Amino acid sequence: ASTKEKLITHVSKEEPAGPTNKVTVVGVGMVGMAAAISILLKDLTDELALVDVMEDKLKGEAMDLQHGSLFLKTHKIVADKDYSVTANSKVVVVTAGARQQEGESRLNLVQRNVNIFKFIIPNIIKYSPNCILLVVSNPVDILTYVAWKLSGLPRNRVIGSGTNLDSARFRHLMGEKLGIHPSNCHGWVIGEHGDSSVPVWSGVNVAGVFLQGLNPDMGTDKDKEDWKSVHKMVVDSAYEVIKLKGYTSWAIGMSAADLCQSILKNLRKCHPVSTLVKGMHGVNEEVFLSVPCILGNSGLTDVVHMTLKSDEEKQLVKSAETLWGVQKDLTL
Amino acid sequence: ASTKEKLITHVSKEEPAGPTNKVTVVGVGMVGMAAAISILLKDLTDELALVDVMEDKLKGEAMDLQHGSLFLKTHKIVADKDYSVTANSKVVVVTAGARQQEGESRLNLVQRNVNIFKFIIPNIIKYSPNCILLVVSNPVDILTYVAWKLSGLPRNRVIGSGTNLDSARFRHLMGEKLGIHPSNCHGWVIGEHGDSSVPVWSGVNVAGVFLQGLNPDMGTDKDKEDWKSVHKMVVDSAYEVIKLKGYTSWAIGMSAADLCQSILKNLRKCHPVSTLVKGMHGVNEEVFLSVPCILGNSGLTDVVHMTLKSDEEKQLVKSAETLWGVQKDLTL
Amino acid sequence: ASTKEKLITHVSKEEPAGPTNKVTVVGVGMVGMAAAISILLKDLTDELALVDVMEDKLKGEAMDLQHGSLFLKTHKIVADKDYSVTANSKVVVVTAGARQQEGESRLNLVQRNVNIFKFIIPNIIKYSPNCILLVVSNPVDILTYVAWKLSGLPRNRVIGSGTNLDSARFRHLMGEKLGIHPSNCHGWVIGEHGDSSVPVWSGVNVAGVFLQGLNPDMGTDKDKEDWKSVHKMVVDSAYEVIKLKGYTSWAIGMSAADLCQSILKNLRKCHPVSTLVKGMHGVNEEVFLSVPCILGNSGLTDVVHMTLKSDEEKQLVKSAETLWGVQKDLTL
Amino acid sequence: ASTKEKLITHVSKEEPAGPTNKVTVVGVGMVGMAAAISILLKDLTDELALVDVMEDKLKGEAMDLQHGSLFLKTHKIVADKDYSVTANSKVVVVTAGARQQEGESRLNLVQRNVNIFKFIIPNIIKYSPNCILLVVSNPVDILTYVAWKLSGLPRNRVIGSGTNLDSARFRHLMGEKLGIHPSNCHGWVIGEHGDSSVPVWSGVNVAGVFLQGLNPDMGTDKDKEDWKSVHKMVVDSAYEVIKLKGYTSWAIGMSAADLCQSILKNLRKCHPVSTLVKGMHGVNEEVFLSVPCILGNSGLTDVVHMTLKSDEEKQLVKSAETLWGVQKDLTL
Ligand SMILES: OC[C@H]1O[C@H](O[C@H]2O[C@H](CO)[C@@H](O)[C@H](O)[C@H]2O)[C@H](O)[C@@H](O)[C@@H]1O
Ligand SMILES: OC[C@H]1O[C@H](O[C@H]2O[C@H](CO)[C@@H](O)[C@H](O)[C@H]2O)[C@H](O)[C@@H](O)[C@@H]1O
Ligand SMILES: OC[C@H]1O[C@H](O[C@H]2O[C@H](CO)[C@@H](O)[C@H](O)[C@H]2O)[C@H](O)[C@@H](O)[C@@H]1O
Ligand SMILES: OC[C@H]1O[C@H](O[C@H]2O[C@H](CO)[C@@H](O)[C@H](O)[C@H]2O)[C@H](O)[C@@H](O)[C@@H]1O
Ligand SMILES: OC[C@H]1O[C@H](O[C@H]2O[C@H](CO)[C@@H](O)[C@H](O)[C@H]2O)[C@H](O)[C@@H](O)[C@@H]1O
Ligand SMILES: OC[C@H]1O[C@H](O[C@H]2O[C@H](CO)[C@@H](O)[C@H](O)[C@H]2O)[C@H](O)[C@@H](O)[C@@H]1O
Ligand SMILES: OC[C@H]1O[C@H](O[C@H]2O[C@H](CO)[C@@H](O)[C@H](O)[C@H]2O)[C@H](O)[C@@H](O)[C@@H]1O
Ligand SMILES: OC[C@H]1O[C@H](O[C@H]2O[C@H](CO)[C@@H](O)[C@H](O)[C@H]2O)[C@H](O)[C@@H](O)[C@@H]1O
Repeated sequence: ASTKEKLITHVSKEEPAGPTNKVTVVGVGMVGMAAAISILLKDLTDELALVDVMEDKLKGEAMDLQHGSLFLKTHKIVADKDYSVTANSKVVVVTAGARQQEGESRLNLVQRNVNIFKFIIPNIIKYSPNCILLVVSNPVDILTYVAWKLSGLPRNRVIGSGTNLDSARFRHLMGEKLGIHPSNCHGWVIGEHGDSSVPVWSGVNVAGVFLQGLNPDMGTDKDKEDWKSVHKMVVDSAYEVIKLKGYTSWAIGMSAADLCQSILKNLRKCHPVSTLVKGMHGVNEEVFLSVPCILGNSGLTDVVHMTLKSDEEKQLVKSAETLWGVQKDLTL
Repeated sequence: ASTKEKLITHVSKEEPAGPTNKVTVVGVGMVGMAAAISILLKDLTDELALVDVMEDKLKGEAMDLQHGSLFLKTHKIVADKDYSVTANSKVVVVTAGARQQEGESRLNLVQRNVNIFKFIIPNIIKYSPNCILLVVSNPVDILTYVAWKLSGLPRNRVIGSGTNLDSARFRHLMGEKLGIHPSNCHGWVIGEHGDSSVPVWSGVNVAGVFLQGLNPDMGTDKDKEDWKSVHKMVVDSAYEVIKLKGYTSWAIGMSAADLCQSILKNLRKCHPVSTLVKGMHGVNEEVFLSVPCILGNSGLTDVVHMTLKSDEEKQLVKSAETLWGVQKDLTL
Repeated sequence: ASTKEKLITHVSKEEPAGPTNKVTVVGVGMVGMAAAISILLKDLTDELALVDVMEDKLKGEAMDLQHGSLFLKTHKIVADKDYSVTANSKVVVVTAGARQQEGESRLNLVQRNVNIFKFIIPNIIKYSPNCILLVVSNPVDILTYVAWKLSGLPRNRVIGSGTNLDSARFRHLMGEKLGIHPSNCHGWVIGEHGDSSVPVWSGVNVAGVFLQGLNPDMGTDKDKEDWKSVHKMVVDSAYEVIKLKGYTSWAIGMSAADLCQSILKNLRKCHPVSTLVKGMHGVNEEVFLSVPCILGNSGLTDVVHMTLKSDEEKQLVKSAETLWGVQKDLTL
Repeated sequence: ASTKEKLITHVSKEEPAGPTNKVTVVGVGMVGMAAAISILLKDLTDELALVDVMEDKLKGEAMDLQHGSLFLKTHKIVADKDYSVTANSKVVVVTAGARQQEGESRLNLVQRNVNIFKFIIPNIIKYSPNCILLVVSNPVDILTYVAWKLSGLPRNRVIGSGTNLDSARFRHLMGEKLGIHPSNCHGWVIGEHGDSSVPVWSGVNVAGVFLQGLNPDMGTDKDKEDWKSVHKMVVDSAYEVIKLKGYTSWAIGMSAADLCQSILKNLRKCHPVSTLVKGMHGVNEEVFLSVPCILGNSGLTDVVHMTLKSDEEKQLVKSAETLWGVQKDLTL
């Protein structure tokens, strides 16, 4: 009899229950790992699954993480090239994508990514049919649409990180300017993720007091404080970070973990995420854009309809036309 | 027309998924509420259900907790006299019991408790057939056995709090004695909860260093440092708190929340809990006593076999015999 | 010779550093203990001190909490009738007060409380001259003013719980109404704590969307959705819980712990707390009312100036006048 | 008047208090960042300071981290090439070091590191004289000694990560073998960090039951289970991870954060860390080796004296001679 057989005795004759809040992260590059590390440290999952085509790198990250088990409240951390390791996941974060190339059209980049998703997505759904897909891959808005198409899942179970982090970045800068914690500064950045995103000036407030009211010119050329530059810094953040260190990851990881917390714990919290906006704000095309949504364990179950100005609804309609412009040329 | 309707639009077609880690607490006395506040403050559940026999108190406690929602990460808190409110619980903490009466025999008291359980246990199982029962009511060892028989549940899903807190109290006292945090002081109190519990001196250590190795007289009459007084302080703990403030609640509440976390998060952690021990250390009847067990989302799946001194086993057998003697005279 | 001596050797030459975030709770009634259990379960302090006038109860509560040390991350929990036990506290939560008496005038009740504070306040300051006083006792607005005068402390270090919980209750009710988490529902209840508090309808929003924008009649007689009943439910909350369970405690405890966290962790977060408002919204006397303030380790360092409707300010002035009327008749 | 001057009013006339639990991380390479990220996610500090000679990389990491402020409870995150930014730190984690070279003697590598520390250490002590230095740089044992010499701080305030992580790795593997959480598997790896470390077989236990007792041959050639290979995997872990992904970081980061938690919160917890062992286990040279110690806010205030076998004390004496062999040739 081994030490284990002499020390521990199995007394259950019932089949093991299986994970309750399993999370899978596709792509263990810096973004994937930042999300994984954030999810582990915040004790959100009872089982973390990792997958990536680069086998050695995947095995090393998983191994590195498993060695810290003593400091975590996660039952197990699994990794493998075969997607069967992701079975029964509640949430699957997709960070994988195509490595851009030399002067390659945007339609070709997107199509390259689509081809990558044609493998990934169907393999994810085979082992976790009741999951919720959280797409982080860029371009996020269109790629979320692709994931939604290829998966066959209802809209509530396919979400894009959208402008979740850009709104957090806005609140942070707003916080540094006012001298108060970002969680007390309210502001929303919606629309298309990137340079075309929309800062909704009418909602910027502290304790329910809107700053636009105190400065009606806020966000325009007539602004004596140039708030427009704050949103400009939000869109140029990733670029600035990359110019300084080559990649961007920590902020995105905390944002993804934040989204997973609301999903896993069924919080029903409002987050600006990418979802189907067809029929909203004059948008009639089948595109995904960021708007405030309610997240829980059933996914994106509710969408907030914002009171937007003609100029704002217009920017959204324009972004939607650009996305659809690429989407209608794709082969799914 | 509604303000809600104009602001929020439900976009899901799927029926809501339901709770993933629901917890029910039976009895809203001091012990039950302490457990409830401990489970909520530690973000262990997405839905807490409370049930008791008094409508107003039950409703008052729920309302008080609900008013604190802003500070919690629990989707909802519900309470009712009807057990249907506890549907789909993963863990059900049972604290309900009969108030003691002077001049009463031990048998009457235990039967009174059984009478209560005959109404309660089947109600729980009807709505949560796949739950894990955590019995905290006293006498915990006999009452856990009763819940096991009445529930019809397999042994791995019926657990008694047993000596979990008494071991924690022992580690706390040991800690105060050596000047270090209780999590670094290791010691186990097993067997029958209370006066007849057994402190396993051979396991008492810090960083793996046997304290009995440094003082072989430890725990005996020859013991010059009188460690026996530490174990006597443990068993007398409830009594002392009771005659100072009137009852005990906080330590038990923290203790139950600790057990729930191991179970809800499938930690497979070792806890000294009450479980069936027939066939161990000489016990030959179906009785529940405390021994180190491994707990997860499948319940109590493994038991650790400690190597005990024939003397230590003798106390366990005497206890078993005392417990069996009472069980045969009960009316289920 | 000692077992301790052979096992552990003290190797420091320096005297121990003392606590860095010590918290004291004055009064161990239901409210005080709820605050104590909330502060400990959320790992906010390295040393918790309890003080009250009854030796046995005080000692019983401390012992109960100490028995749960294994499950906590607080170095020590101490309790005594002598205020020297509260030395070097960063935050002192004051909940002590006079039990009400039927047929009693408002003035007698408040004076009775002042009589209590004249003994308590100087004792606290003698041992913790650099603490931040958090007054929770009712009537909080007048009693915070009294603590300020008696303490001799600068305004930034004397805070009243004010409408912090009532605003949380409002966000909770709003949340239940719209079907989303209270942290996503924004609304502020300011002014005099209780019946005369003011709900600032202009600030009520979700994701920055003015609900008053969608329903301008919100809060008035023309209001078809009767939002006024939500604010009336807030003010009637304590009363309802009181006649159901006998007292309130949990929500207040969570509320105080929330305020302590902002202060202990220097978050500079916005909270609706009671502070000196002379010179704001027309108030001309030294009275404390609730308004949004920024809290950190330096205390209440900044106050937010909400743009209120002349009608809203009128209620604040009426309150100020009612409060001043009572303060001039008090004997400090 | 700006929006800020009209919205927020400073009401404090007292000097700001300053950080209470500030932490500085020297070297923002992967190890530094893994530690920083672990410290932030576990809400341990109210101010995180980062420093590194590589200015761009430093600015990018800090920037990346600051953008996630909304998801953290840390007042501020600062970074700079000038050490004045680290003023008033409670704990300073040193990860910086010399980049090894082609067939360079060990004495020269160490001396190169010493030269790096001759700048760093005195700059750290200039701005934070009352801090606690936590050295992670390899070779950790000797480098901790160097830091201690150059700083002039008492031994309780200069600690080396030592075998903290290797013991965690041991407990993890032990856990995977037995099928239980690592926090329930006790085992200690002491001595010199690396291939010469010592696994203390007599302390390996589960619930106080030692495995050596159940298998007296445990750890020797006569072992029928080859436990010696478990310790072999612990020493070869870093290498295996690096062969798979080029670097090692996550496990080390969680371990450092774990150490900082005990220090910052004055937990008085037992950790196997590197400290002055002169006078212990036959060691008479002035060297640092890992042994179980008690950590709190005064630093390493206590050392546990383990009951070790002649063969074990010997390995320690040998390691100490090797370290001293290098140390006596250094120019500090
Ligand atoms: O497609 C699988 C890979 O996806 C990620 O990496 C890619 O995405 C990175 C960030 O967008 C690019 O820098 C990289 O060039 C792309 O190949 C993931 O990080 C990789 O580990 C996955 O193999
Ligand atoms: O390596 C740890 C566990 O691996 C298995 O589990 C993974 O792979 C399965 C398919 O082979 C999935 O179904 C499961 O969800 C994954 O976690 C193995 O079966 C377990 O026993 C191992 O502990
Ligand atoms: O009032 C809160 C919710 O109550 C229901 O849910 C509880 O009671 C049910 C039995 O009546 C249980 O099945 C359920 O699991 C409990 O949570 C009601 O059905 C929900 O709509 C209410 O929100
Ligand atoms: O039986 C239902 C009640 O059980 C508990 O309360 C009783 O048990 C306590 C512990 O022995 C006694 O002190 C108390 O006097 C008994 O009434 C539970 O605490 C109650 O809330 C339940 O209604
Ligand atoms: O019994 C616990 C500790 O009590 C002392 O500390 C408390 O009481 C002091 C006044 O008597 C305060 O100054 C101190 O801040 C309190 O924590 C005693 O001095 C400590 O040695 C005891 O461990
Ligand atoms: O005055 C010292 C006591 O203050 C609180 O208790 C009293 O105040 C409560 C709230 O008004 C009353 O309900 C109670 O009747 C008063 O005695 C505190 O809760 C007590 O523990 C303190 O001793
Ligand atoms: O000495 C300052 C630098 O220290 C660290 O980097 C060095 O240490 C790494 C791990 O041991 C080596 O891989 C690297 O080659 C050494 O130069 C830190 O990571 C750097 O950012 C600091 O500038
Ligand atoms: O950039 C944020 C803060 O920087 C200052 O603080 C840092 O630099 C000081 C020396 O210049 C240190 O004393 C201080 O501890 C560091 O945090 C600046 O003084 C603050 O106002 C800024 O908020």
